[PDB]
Amino acid sequence: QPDGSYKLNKDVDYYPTGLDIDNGDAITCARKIDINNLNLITAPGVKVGVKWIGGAGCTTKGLSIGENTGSDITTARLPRVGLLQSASWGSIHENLRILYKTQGAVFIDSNGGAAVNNAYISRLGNTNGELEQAVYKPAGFTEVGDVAVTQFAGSEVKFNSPIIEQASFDFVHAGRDTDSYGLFMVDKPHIESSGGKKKHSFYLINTSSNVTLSGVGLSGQDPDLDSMYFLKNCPETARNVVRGQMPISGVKLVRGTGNYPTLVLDCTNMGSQFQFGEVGDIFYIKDVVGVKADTLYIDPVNGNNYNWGTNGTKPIRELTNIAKICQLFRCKSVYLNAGESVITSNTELPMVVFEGPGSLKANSGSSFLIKAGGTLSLIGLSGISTDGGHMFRVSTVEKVNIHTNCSVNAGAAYVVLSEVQGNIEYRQLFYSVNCSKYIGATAGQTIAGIMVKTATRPTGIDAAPVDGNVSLTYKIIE
Amino acid sequence: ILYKTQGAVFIDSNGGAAVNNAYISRLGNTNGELEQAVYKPAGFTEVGDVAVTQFAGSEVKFNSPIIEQASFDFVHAGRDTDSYGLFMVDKPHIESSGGKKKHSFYLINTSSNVTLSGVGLSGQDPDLDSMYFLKNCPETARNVVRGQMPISGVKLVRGTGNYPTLVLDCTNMGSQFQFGEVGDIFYIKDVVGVKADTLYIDPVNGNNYNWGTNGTKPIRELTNIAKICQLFRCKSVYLNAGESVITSNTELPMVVFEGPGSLKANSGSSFLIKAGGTLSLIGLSGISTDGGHMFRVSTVEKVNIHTNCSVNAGAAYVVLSEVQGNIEYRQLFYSVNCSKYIGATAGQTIAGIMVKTATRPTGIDAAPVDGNVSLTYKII
Ligand SMILES: OC[C@H]1O[C@@H](O[C@H]2[C@H](O)[C@@H](O)[C@@H](O)O[C@@H]2CO)[C@H](O)[C@@H](O)[C@H]1O
Ligand SMILES: OC[C@H]1O[C@@H](O[C@H]2[C@H](O)[C@@H](O)[C@@H](O)O[C@@H]2CO)[C@H](O)[C@@H](O)[C@H]1O
Repeated sequence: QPDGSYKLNKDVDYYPTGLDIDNGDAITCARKIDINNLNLITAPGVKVGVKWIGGAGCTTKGLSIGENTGSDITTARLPRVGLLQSASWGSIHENLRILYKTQGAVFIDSNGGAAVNNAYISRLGNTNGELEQAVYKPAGFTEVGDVAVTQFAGSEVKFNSPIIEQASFDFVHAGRDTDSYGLFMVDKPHIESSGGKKKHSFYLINTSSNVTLSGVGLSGQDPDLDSMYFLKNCPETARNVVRGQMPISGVKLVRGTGNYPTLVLDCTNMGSQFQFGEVGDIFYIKDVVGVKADTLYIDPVNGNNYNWGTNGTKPIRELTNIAKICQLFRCKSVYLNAGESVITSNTELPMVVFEGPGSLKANSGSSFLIKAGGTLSLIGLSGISTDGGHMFRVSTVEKVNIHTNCSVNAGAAYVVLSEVQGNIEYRQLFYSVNCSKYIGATAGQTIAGIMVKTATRPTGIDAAPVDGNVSLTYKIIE
Repeated sequence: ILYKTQGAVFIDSNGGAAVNNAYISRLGNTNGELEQAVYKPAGFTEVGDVAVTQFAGSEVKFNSPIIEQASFDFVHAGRDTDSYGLFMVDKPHIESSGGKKKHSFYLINTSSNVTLSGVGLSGQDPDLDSMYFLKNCPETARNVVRGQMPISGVKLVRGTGNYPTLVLDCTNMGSQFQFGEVGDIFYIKDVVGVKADTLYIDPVNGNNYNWGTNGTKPIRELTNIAKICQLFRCKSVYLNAGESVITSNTELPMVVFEGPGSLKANSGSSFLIKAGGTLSLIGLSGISTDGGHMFRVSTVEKVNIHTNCSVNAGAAYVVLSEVQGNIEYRQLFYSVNCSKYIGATAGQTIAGIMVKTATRPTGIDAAPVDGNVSLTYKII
């Protein structure tokens, strides 16, 4: 108080911060408190069940909040917010059971080393759950819908084997504003919801995380907005690591906001997700370990960019991220379904085998980009052409092999343009080829070898197949 | 537990025993660094209080321990006979006032599986303090680190012994490359799911304690650059101004080298090429040797050497193949000097050569390689 004295907090919304405790602004008087099987019910409409504030080292077992009065939640004897906790480092909640209406449990600020084990938190049904407005939450969380567990301001409670039911948002977690401190830790959550109603399971704001999936979960009914994860403004240095087993049924994995990918698949057991689920937004995946697929399928007519693309029955639609996707899952080939797959800006092609009845087209004067060594093969495609730009722009100094066994038309441009001091081998097999020069370079000498085996080629350049910036190692024509 | 010298000590048979949510703290860290552990393995001779000590084959499971104000959070020794006894710590919450600490995990002759929870630190001594200290862990041992590193910079690892055993298993490094230090890179055995595009070198201002993967914290020597690039999948090496030198044969990763620095092999040493791919020196202030052949190739895989800078091997060769090799050498502009561009120690090595510069030893245009090399192409 102003005079210097202290008054017990009676304000319902108040919770002490670590700062408050350091400022002398707050002094906790909560120690040596132990709870075993306490059952707490409230009249409908009561704001908060339990305020676990300043309870460092305090413990709980079988704390049970809320009554399953009946089907209508508006008249059920449970609180809007089950539990609100802060300044409780080292506290332990064993087998906590909460029946809530708006928010299950909220953990804010200092809770270092605190654990919540085998919690069973559930909204009493999901009826109108999507309309509940979170009461205690981080500023970055502006969506409407009930939230089973909310965590922010640097709280890093360990969640072990929680069972979360009937929630719009299973977990909403924000890292500390200043440095993204506060790891989101959930080990094997058992997530379920009637009629598959759900918005997100893990809504992560400015944070890192380590989550192990237990083969249990789902994503909501909205074909566009609902996803297991939503990564909002997670920093470039953050990582949201996913381990374990994906749900049996198809789900949409991730959506987000922000300029940095942070999701990591760490030996994640994908089950049949490639065939029945969706990645959602590939942009947010940072890296993949121990998850491989042989082929990436593209369908410019019937594809869907929400798909993983690694299963033939669920191809993606555009070429934008094909290099990224092949790098992530180590794909050995790309299959182009019938139709023209097109780009309007410079796009990287992975060094793999391209096959299928589709065609590749570079429009708006764009070029396909080769940024890695290896062999790029176009086999039996309906052709590849550009509307004016060079077909392949090489920006790697590593050995590049280009193997075209389909029709090739670069018009007045080159099939290959080396932007560096390159090392390229190009080989055209049958079909046809057209270009002003097969291989060229922007400057300082590029070594190349060439084989052109087709009668349908620009015969006028047989004697001079490459520009002056390219020196030939071999030339097999005629 | 509130203690003065040692919090808890676990010895010999404790199979399947568990210690969950332990809260162990010294009552403050004043003079904590002067405590002498009472019950400890013979291999632990350091001075300082120890929160948890384990040895003689004890393998207690520590789940979410909270450890405070300790010089040493954990001291663990594997069994003397066969290194039996896995050190298991899941999500430790480690803190200490004033950042005072010596080591969090002091591991002797053992393996370990540790998951970090984004909480921790390393001591104030810029040379000796480190999260891990691996003492004589055997070749077959693995000390695996998963989870999130602390937010603030820390020195990750130091050790004694001849075998690297640390493993970064998808470890979330945060901003450690920029604000922290690896400490002693020798002790890292392998890395999974952690990458960096560029390794930075600075022979004048660099510090070998650094990771080297962030431009503001470059390393200093060339000794471990191949190992670092292999570990983190770096695509290039940036040489800050000054001469980066070796005095013993040292391997160079097959990547793009850039920057104003120069490369120099002294004491008759050579740069080693032990992997296929393309080694590119682009725009450097030059590469030269004081007498040894410049690049010694010991791999039979296709090797491309792309030099776009000044090259001077003096009376020696630019490339010497120690095996039956397959090499493509291309010198671009600048200048090149040597007695032969490529040579081989024995039974024929195939090679392709391109030299585009007027400043070269014209006298060997007609015989650019020794007798043990057969040319696939020659563009001069
Ligand atoms: O090169 C820097 C980018 O790396 C991308 O990750 C790659 C990863 O390096 C590679 O090993 C493989 O897993 O493919 C990934 C993506 O295709 C990052 O996603 C990107 O952020 C950059 O850091
Ligand atoms: O070749 C044996 C050595 O491997 C080194 O690890 C390599 C690893 O093989 C490679 O995959 C990548 O991770 O680069 C590492 C560079 O260290 C071990 O460190 C070394 O002890 C040997 O086993």
